[PDB]
Amino acid sequence: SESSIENFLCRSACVYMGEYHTTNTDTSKLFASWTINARRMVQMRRKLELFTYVRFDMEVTFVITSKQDQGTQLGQDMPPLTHQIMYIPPGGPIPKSVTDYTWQTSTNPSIFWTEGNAPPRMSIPFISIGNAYSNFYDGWSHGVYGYNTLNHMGQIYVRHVNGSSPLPMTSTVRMYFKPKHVKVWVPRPPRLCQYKNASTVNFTPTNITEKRQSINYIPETV
Amino acid sequence: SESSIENFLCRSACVYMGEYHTTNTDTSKLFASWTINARRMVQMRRKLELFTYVRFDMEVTFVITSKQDQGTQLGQDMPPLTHQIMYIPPGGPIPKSVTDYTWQTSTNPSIFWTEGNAPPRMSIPFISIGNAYSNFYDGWSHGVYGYNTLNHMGQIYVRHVNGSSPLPMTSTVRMYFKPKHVKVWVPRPPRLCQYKNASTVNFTPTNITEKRQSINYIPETV
Amino acid sequence: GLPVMNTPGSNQFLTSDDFQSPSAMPQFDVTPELNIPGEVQNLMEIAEVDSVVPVNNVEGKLDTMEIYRIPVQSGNHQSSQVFGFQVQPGLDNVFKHTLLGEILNYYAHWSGSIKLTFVFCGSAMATGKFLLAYAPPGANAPKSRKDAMLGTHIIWDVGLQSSCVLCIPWISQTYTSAGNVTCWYQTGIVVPAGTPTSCSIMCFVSACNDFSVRLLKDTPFI
Amino acid sequence: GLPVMNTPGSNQFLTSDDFQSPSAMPQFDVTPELNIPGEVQNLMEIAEVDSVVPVNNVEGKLDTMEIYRIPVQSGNHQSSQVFGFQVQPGLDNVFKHTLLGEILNYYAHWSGSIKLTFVFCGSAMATGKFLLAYAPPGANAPKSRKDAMLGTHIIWDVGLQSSCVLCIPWISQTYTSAGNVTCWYQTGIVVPAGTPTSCSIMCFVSACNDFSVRLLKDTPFI
Amino acid sequence: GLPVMNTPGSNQFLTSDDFQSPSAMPQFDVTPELNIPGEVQNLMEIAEVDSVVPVNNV
Repeated sequence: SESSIENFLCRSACVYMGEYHTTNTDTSKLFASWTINARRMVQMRRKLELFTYVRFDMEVTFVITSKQDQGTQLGQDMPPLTHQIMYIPPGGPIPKSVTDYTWQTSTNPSIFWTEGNAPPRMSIPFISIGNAYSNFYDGWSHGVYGYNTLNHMGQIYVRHVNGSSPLPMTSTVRMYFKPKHVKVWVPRPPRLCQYKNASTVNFTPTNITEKRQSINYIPETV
Repeated sequence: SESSIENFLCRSACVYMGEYHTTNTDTSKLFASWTINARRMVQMRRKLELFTYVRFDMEVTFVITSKQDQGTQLGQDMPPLTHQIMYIPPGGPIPKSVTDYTWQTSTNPSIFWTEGNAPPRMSIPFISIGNAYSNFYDGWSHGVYGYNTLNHMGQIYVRHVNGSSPLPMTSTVRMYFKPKHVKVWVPRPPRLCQYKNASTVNFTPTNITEKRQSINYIPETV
Repeated sequence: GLPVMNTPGSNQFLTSDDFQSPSAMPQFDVTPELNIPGEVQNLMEIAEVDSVVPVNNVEGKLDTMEIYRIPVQSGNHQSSQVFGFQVQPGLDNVFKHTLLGEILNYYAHWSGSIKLTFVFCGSAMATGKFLLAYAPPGANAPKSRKDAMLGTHIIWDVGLQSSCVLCIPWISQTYTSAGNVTCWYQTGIVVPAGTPTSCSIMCFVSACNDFSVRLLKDTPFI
Repeated sequence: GLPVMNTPGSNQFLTSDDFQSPSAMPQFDVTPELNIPGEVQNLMEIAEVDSVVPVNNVEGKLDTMEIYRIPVQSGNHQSSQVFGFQVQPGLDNVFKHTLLGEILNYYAHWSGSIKLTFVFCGSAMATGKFLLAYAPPGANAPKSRKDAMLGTHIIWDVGLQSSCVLCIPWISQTYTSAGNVTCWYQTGIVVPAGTPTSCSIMCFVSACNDFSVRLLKDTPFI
Repeated sequence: GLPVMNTPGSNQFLTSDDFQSPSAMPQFDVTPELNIPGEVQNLMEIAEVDSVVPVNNV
């Protein structure tokens, strides 16, 4: 009953930790970004490789902290900061800067939040025109091996909701991920190799198990 | 079921971002102001131009942050700040300064709020002596073309609720807008032109679509 | 009294929430509804209307009415091709800005079936034959009139019918991997004396009853 | 209205909580389920499958197929030992990476009973006898064929049976304090003329119906 | 006990709200009502009375 599929997988984990600033000279360090694939968190990856097709809902909680730079200016009296967290479905537009029009589009679901309150949280349905996600794919996209276009699940963008010419602060986000209502099909043998990259199944040859003294060896009874 | 009218429109967006101070030498930089028309947020504008007459309730949430100026004075121990948010119906008085008597009138609904708490929120009914709002009007006011007097929906004013001779801080407000219980009539073709101003339907002539090589051209099958 | 326990998620502002809200004008009776003709419940009611396709989208004629006319020429040319295109709404420039095309670009995944309609706009004394051929997705475009006859086709005799309707079943999105439609001269156009020389074909596209859309997003047109 | 009292535990994010969550895409109809063969409800369905044991895990043969073959030698050796090991899954290197072993390393406490199966892979003309002996946990390994005969044993005649199955009741975890299994030459292998010399034994391990696991943990393999 | 979840809008003071409030004088019995003539339920009762118009406002 503790070996049920739901108790084995319905558990939370930190999957991404990014940093983003209020003012900078880089314009890519002004927002935080993460493509959502289930092959780049090594926590849940090996537990999912026991199965061939999976189907679940997704629940995401956010933990956000800030600090003021140690550059020059003290004596401030700042109000609490506001943060925007935008989810893009598979097939939506992608921003390029924090001042883009794409932060304001009516079809990207977004969350606004101010510090001191409870941490924010939203839930995602099973978003696939297919009938299950695919942990394994033996074939081509149309041409990249192993990758198909049915495992698109979206992206996450975070920025500050300041006005104009803000004060210099730097923020950090932790994204916590959790699957719900999980169903699996076609079990597979476990991975007896260390993972090399986050896209393929490539590996180096490793031994089957560890050695002992002889085929008759049994350690002494205490 | 995702193409229903309610799922297509009942979604939130930031429509205005203003800034206002506790003490200044301008007296118009001491409060924040926004006339509420549905032709100055480009998010919801193009989605509304598919219809001729609309009818909805309105829900508005506010996100407010503050900071202390970097001018001279540090070592402060300030209490949390209070903010006043006043809605004026169509046909109410309008303030001219923050010290005006019109901030205290019994018929403008107002919200008082202090920082650290949950963000404030109020709801508005369908306020029109007509039976629907008008996205399009072919005629005169009585004389401005395209503008009638049945789409008056009100204004929003925000200031600080300090005492006398306050400390210098500057605040920022984000207004989030969301329509509810939406009903539409008489569909229209979409807008194949970039919007020029926020009052008229003026434009420049653009091409119907994009070109290709010939009338027989089909790209190669992969 | 009544012991109570705050759960996490308290005092956050989530952009997609659906809570009750306090009304700012409770002593207000709204105007009653009026039965205006033309009420819309669903965006599929807009997509299921015919609209004219700009098939002749070649260089030079993109801002004239000549973009909508397919140029049937006179003489004896009884094996040549009249037109051809892939059936890919939302992506291909031919179908991109129609009434069905503009609705499909608010969604990230869609699938259904399409109705095409062809109309011969010549004089009443012209007669001749055309061949309308359909290749499924995956198959190549035909290169002659003979191998188009060996597929799925229909022979359209404009002396007996002014219009011919065509339903296409398997439509979705993700160098095409899509179906296509081509038209071939079977005979050529025969006229009497004292008639105009050239003739034209127009094309209308619409959506059949079953059409599904998912994952509302931002539109990539403004 | 409705007086309410916050209990401690409010506005915390607990990683193991099970609360409702706001959905970010409510206007979205998910793809219906498909009846894929091979659905899994429980991880005991993976542990109750036979898998091949790498018994010959000695130095030199850890990356060849020779690790799986027990080396039966020819001649007259009718008192020597063929093999021996302790029955300790999850800990011992023999059973560590099987299908039952990999599942047991996700749990901290487990207990059940094990089924072993031995298969003689020789030619059809070979005959002989073996003795398979089991000592309970606490008892020492036997040192001769005679004192192995005085315990719990079984005499396996490979000229009449190609396989022999063995169930072991008392299995758990915490210089062994575990049971063990050994195999002894009763007779020796007798062949006719024109046969191969050596022969091999293979071994399969699985779990019986009653098997319990508790306290899900991290796996110590990656 | 009784798991509970705070929604946004908590601990704000909204000027138009209609909540219960704690009374500061619970051990107090108010004076009973007296039937005074001329009770008003509605401001239309004031508008539906004749009043004299200042027409000669030159």
